[PDB]
Amino acid sequence: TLHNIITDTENVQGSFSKHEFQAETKKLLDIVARSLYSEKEVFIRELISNGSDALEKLRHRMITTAPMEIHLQTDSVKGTFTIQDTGVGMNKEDLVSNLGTIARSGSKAFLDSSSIIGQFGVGFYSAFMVADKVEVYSQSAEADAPGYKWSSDGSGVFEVAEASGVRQGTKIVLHLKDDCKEFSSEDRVKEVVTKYSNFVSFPIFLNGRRLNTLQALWMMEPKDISEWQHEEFYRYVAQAYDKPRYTLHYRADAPLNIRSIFYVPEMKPSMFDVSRSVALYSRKILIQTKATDILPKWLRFLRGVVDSEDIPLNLSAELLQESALIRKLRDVLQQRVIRFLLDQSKKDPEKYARFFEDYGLFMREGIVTTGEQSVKEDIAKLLRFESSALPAGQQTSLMEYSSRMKAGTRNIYYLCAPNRHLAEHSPYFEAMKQKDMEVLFCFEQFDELTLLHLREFDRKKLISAETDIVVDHYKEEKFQDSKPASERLSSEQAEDLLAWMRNALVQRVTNIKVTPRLDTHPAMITVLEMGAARHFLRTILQPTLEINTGHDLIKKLHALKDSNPELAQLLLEQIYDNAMIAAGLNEDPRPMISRLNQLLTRALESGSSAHIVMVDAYKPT
Amino acid sequence: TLHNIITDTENVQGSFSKHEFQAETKKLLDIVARSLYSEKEVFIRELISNGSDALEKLRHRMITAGGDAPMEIHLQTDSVKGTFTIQDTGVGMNKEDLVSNLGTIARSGSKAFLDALQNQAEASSSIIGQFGVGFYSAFMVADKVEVYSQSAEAPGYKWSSDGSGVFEVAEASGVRQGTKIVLHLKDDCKEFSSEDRVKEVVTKYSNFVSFPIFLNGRRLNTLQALWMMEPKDISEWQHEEFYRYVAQAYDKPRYTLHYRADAPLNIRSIFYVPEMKPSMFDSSVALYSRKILIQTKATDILPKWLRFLRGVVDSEDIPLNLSRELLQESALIRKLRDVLQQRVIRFLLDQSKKDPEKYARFFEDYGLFMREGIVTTGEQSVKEDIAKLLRFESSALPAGQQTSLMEYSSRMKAGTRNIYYLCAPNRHLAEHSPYFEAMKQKDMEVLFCFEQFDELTLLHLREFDRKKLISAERLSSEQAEDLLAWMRNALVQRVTNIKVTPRLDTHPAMITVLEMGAARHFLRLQPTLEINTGHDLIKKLHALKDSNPELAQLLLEQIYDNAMIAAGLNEDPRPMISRLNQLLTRALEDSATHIKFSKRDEDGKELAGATMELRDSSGKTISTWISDGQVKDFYLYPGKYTFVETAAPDGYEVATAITFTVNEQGQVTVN
Ligand SMILES: Nc1ncnc2c1ncn2[C@@H]1O[C@H](COP(=O)(O)OP(=O)(O)O)[C@@H](O)[C@H]1O
Ligand SMILES: Nc1ncnc2c1ncn2[C@@H]1O[C@H](COP(=O)(O)OP(=O)(O)O)[C@@H](O)[C@H]1O
Ligand code: BEF
Ligand code: BEF
Ligand SMILES: [Mg+2]
Ligand SMILES: [Mg+2]
Repeated sequence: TLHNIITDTENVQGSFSKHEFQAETKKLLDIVARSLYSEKEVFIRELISNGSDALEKLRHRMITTAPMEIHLQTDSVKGTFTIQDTGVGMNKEDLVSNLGTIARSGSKAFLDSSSIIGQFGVGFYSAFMVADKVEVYSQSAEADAPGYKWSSDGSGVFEVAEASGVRQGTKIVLHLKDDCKEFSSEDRVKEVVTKYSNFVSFPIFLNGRRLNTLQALWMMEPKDISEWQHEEFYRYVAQAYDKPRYTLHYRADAPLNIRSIFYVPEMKPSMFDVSRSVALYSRKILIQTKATDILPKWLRFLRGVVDSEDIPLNLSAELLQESALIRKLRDVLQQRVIRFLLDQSKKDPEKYARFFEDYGLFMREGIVTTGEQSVKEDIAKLLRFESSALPAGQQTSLMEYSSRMKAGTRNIYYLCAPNRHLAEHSPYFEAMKQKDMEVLFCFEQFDELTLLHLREFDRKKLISAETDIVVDHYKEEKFQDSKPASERLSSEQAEDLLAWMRNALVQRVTNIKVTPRLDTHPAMITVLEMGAARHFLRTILQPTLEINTGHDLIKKLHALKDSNPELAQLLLEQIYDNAMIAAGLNEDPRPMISRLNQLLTRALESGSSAHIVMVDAYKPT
Repeated sequence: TLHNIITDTENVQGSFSKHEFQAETKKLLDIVARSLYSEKEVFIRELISNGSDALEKLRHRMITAGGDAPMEIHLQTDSVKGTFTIQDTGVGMNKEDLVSNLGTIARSGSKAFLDALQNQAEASSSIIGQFGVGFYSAFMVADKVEVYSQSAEAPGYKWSSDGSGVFEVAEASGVRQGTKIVLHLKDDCKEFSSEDRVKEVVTKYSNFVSFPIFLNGRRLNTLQALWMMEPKDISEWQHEEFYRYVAQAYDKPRYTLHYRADAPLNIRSIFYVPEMKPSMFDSSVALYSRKILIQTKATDILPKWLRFLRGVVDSEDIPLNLSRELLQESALIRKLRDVLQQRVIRFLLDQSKKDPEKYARFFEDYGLFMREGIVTTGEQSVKEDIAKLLRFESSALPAGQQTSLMEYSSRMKAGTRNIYYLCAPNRHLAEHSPYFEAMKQKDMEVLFCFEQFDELTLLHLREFDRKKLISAERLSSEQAEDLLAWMRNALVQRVTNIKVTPRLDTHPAMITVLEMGAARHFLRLQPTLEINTGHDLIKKLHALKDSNPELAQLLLEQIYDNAMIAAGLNEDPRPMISRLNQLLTRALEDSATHIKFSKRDEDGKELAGATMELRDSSGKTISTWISDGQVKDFYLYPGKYTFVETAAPDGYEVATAITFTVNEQGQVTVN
C-alpha cells in the first residue's frame, strides 16, 4: 500500500576529511551585476547609502566640523555618473579588503548609530549593473595616509595606485554602458534619489543644486508634528492636492516595533478607482510591497506610511511577498485603526457621519468579504444607523442598541428603507410597533446585504422586521387590529373578498391573508427571507399578500367587485403592484404605468352645475 | 548660487598593483540562508529542484550509455526527531563532485552540464539550476545537514556540515544510487517535520515537477503540466479540471486560450475566462519557469486590465532573479507583455465572430476591464486595439442591439470622418435628446453609450481609426396656457421647463433632458416635462385645478412621478406609494361649487363682447373678463357675490348686476 525507499541503512566507514567552503568569484560578480537586484536604478540607492554611512562614521569620529554632504553629477555627453561624499574615506588596506572582497562590509566591524544602512557587503557591486568601468578615488582622513585610485572593469581584477589631489572622502565615477544612458540624465537621477533616498540624513546635491530631502515624520514624536506638517507630508505620500480629514500617528514596540502615520483624505473616494496605498520603510529607506498586505483590502482608502524594524530585508530590498508576521502586523494595524475611528466617532459624531457617508462602503465591503466572525463584528462597530427609539437624524450603533435591550431580549431588529420618513411610516414598521422592540433604520443601498452577512452581533441574532413578521404566523398571531370591528369587513365579507382575490391573482401569489397588523396601509407583501429575495433581484418569491380589512381602499374593493368588476380587478392589480414596490420586490416599474394611467382615468370618472345668466336688452334709437 | 566640488583634480602617481576579487565565504553563506528568500519554506523547492536535475541528468546519460532504475523523489518527515529527509534516485555525486559542487558557493554542476548539451536535447529545457546557491537554502531551516551520495560510476560518501564555514566528508556504506539529504531542523522550523505542512509546500511550488514525488510513501504530484502539451491532445474535460485547480474555482471556463510560441521567447501558456461574473464581495495568472512556480500572482507579464484572466504562463528563458520569486528588469519581458496583450485581444475578437451571442454575455460581464484598459494605457495604438472589443447601441440601429466602432466606421457616409456618440442613462433619454434630434434630421448615425464609464472611456480614447470621436453634445390653446401656468407653480423647484407636445398619445406627459451628463449626476438636474393636451388625465387635471385643487395636486404629482419613471429617471418609486394610495382613495370617494355664467341677447343666444366683473360682498373685484359667446366657469366658495356688467357691446343695454349666494352645502341662490 505504501512505496518508500528511504531507510536507515547508511554507515560511515573510516575517517573524515575536513574542508573549507570556497567561492567562484567571477560568477558571484555576475550574479550581483545581473541577477541580484530586479531594477537597474537601485545602484543609485546603494551608492548614496554607502556615502551616508561614510558620513555617519566621520560624524561619530568628529566627536572624539568640515562639511558632510553627498554630491551627484551627470555628464550626458561623456555618459558618466559621479558620486562624491565628504566622509571617512578608505586607506589602501580598506580599498582592497572592503571593496575587493564580496560580502565584506567595513560597516559591521563598526561596533561601539542605528543610522548605518549597510549590512550585506555587496551593495557597491550594483555599480556593475550599469557601468563598463568604475573608478574610485578615496582619502582616508588621517595624518598617515595618501590618496588612491581604485579601478575595475568588473571582470576578475582591479588595480590600485597612489594618487594626489584626492579630497577627503570618496569619489566614484561610473562610465555608463550604452544600455544605461538614462542615468546621465539629471531628471532621471533626480527621480531615483527622491524615490529611495528622500529621507537620507545628509544633504544631497545634484549638479550643484541641493535636493529637497525630507524629515521622516513617522519616526518623530507625534506631539511635535503640527497640523500643517501633516498636511504637507500627506500631500507628499499620497501624491495628493487636498488635505487629511483624519490623521493617525501610531507608534508601538509591543508585539512589534511600529512607526506609522495614516491619513484619510478629505476628498471623497473616486468611484472609478474603488473598482480598479501605504508606503513601507526601514531606516529611512524605501522598501517595496507589490502584491502584499500591510493593510487589509478594506482599509485601502488610507494613505500614509509604515516602518517596522521587525520586518527583515532581503539582499535586494523588496522581499514583500510574505505572510509571516506581515499577517500579524496587518491584524495589529486593523485593530488600531478601528479603535482610532471609534474614538473619532466619540469626539465628533457629526464629522464622523460625513466620514461614514463617504467611506462607509469600505466597512461594508470588509464585513462582507471576511470569513472571520470576530473581524466582521469589529468592523461592524464602525457602522451607523438611525433608530425608532431616537429622534430623526440621530445616528446610533449596534453597541448602543445592545445597551438599550431589556434583560429578556435576544435579537437585534432592523428595517432597511430609502430614508427616515419611509421607515417610520413603513407597513413593516407599523406591524413592529405592536411589539416593544427597538428597530434600527438603515438607509444605504447595501446595508441589508451587510447585515445579512454579519448575521449576528455580540451573540444577538440580527432579524429584519419583514422576516420577524413572517415568523409570527408560526407562533401566536396574538395581535389586535388598529381599528374596532365596526370599521372592518365582517368575516363573511373578508372571506368572500379573499376568495375573489385568490382567483384574480392565481399564479402571482402563494397565498392571500388578512392581517391585524396594519394601520395606514391597505396591504403588504411578506416573504420569509425578504432580504435575500431583494438581493437576488439585483441581476417566484413564494410571496404572501396580506390585507387590512379596515382600510378604505380594501373595503371599497369589496364593493367594487360587485359594482364595477373590471375596475375592481384593475384596482386589485394596482394594490398588489404597490405592495410589491413597497416590499422592494418590484421588477421594472415602467410596464405598470399603462395600467395605472388607465386605472386613474376610470377612477376619475365635472358633474352637472348651476347657471347664472344675464340678458342684454337691445337699445332703441 | 551653485555648489559643486566635483572637479578633475586627481592624478595617477607612480605605479599600480593588480588584485583579484576575493569572497568572504562565511558571510556569504549567512546571506543565502537568511537574506535571500521571502520564506523559509522555499528550501523544499530548492532541494526538489536539485533532485529533479539529478534525475534529469541520469535520464540523459541513459539515452546513450543505456542501462535499465526508477526515477523518483522521496520525502520523509520525522516529527519526533524533528528531521526532514529528501532522497532522489538520480545521478548522485562522487567525492570530487561533493567537494566541488557542495563546498563551493556559486559553482553549479548542473549549469556546466547544460552548457555542454546540444540546445535541442530535452534536458536543455528541463534542468532548473543556474546559480549554484540553492542548496545553501537548507541552512535557513537546519542546524545540521547530512548528504549521502552514491554515484552511478565504479564508493558512497557522507557530506556533513553545520553551515559555519566547514564541512566533513567520509566514506559511507549502504548508500543507494543517488542522493539523500537529512536536515536536522531548527526549533523554530519544526513545522517542516509535519507531513501536512510539507505537503502544502510541495503542491505550492513543485506540483508539476516531471518526476513522481513521494511523501512518507504516498504520491503527491498527480497533476500534469497541461500547458506543455500539444493543444490538440487536451480535451474539454481536462481544461475544466485544470482550470478549477489553477484558479481554485468551482465553475468552468467560458473561454480557453492555449498559447504556445518560441518567438520573442519560449512561451507555453493557458488562459481561462471564468464562467462566473465577478463582483464587490471578493487568484490570478501564475508565472512558471521550467515547471516550477515563480510567482502565484504574475506581475510584469500581463497588463492590469487583463487581470480577469486565470491560468498559467511558463517561459524557459525568462531572466530570473536569484531569489527565484521575481523576474529581472528586461526588454524581453516588456515584449512578452505586449505580445500577450495582442494575442488575448485577437482571441476575444475571434470569439466575437464565432459566437456574437456568447461574446455579448462576455462583454456585459467583463467589459469594465476593457474600458479601464483604454483609460489607463498611454499608447494610442493599443487603446484602439482594446477598443475593437467595445460594444454600444446606435441611433441608426434598433434598441437592444450591439455594434462595434468598426461597424460604425463601416456604415459612415463616404464623405465623412467623424464618430458621433451620446452617453445616456438609457435609450428614451437618448432618442429625445435635443442634441441628438439635431443629428437625426440633417446629420445621420450616433452611438448610444449607456454603460457606466462609457463617457470617460471615449474621452480617453480620443481617436479611433485615425478618426475623431465627438459627443453629439384636444384642449384649446388657452385652456392649456392656463393649465401650464398653474403647473409651473406647483412644481416650482422640480422642473426648469414645462412644454406641450403632440407625441405621447397614450402618455399624458414625458420627461426629457438636455444634458445627459447632468442626468447621470442626478442618479449619481433640470427636467423638461412635456404635456399631451389631448390626454384625458390632462384635461381632467385642467378641470380639477380650480374645482378640487387638493385632488389635482395629487394627480399632478403622480403624472410627474409617472413620467420620471417612464424615463428611467426614478427606478425606486417607494417614495410615492403612500401619496398614490391617498390619490386613489380620494378619486374613488370638492368644496368649490361649479358655477356657469351665460351672457345673452333677447333671443337667449350667447353674447360676445361684454366686459364683466365678479365681486364679493366686501366690494372686491375677484375677476374681470370679456364674454366670448360661450359659457364661463367659476368655482366659488361659501359667501355672497355679485356679477356686474361694466360694458355692453355696441347696440346693447347694460344689464342689472346679479347678486348671488353659495352656501356650505354647495347650493346656490339668487338674491
Ligand atoms: N563612500 C565610501 N566611503 C567610505 N567607505 C565606503 C564607501 N563606500 C563603501 N565603503 C566601504 O566598503 C564597504 C562595502 O560597501 P558595500 O559593498 O555597499 O557593502 P555595505 O552593505 O557594507 O555598504 C562598506 O562596508 C564600507 O566599509
Ligand atoms: N540530489 C543531487 N544529486 C546530484 N547532484 C546534486 C544534488 N543536489 C545538488 N547537486 C549538485 O550540487 C550543485 C549545487 O546545487 P545548488 O546549490 O542548488 O546549485 P544549482 O543552481 O546548480 O542547482 C548542483 O549543480 C548539482 O551538480
Ligand atoms: F550596502 Be550593503 F550591501 F547592504
Ligand atoms: F538551484 Be540553483 F542555485 F539555481
Ligand atoms: Mg552599501
Ligand atoms: Mg538548485
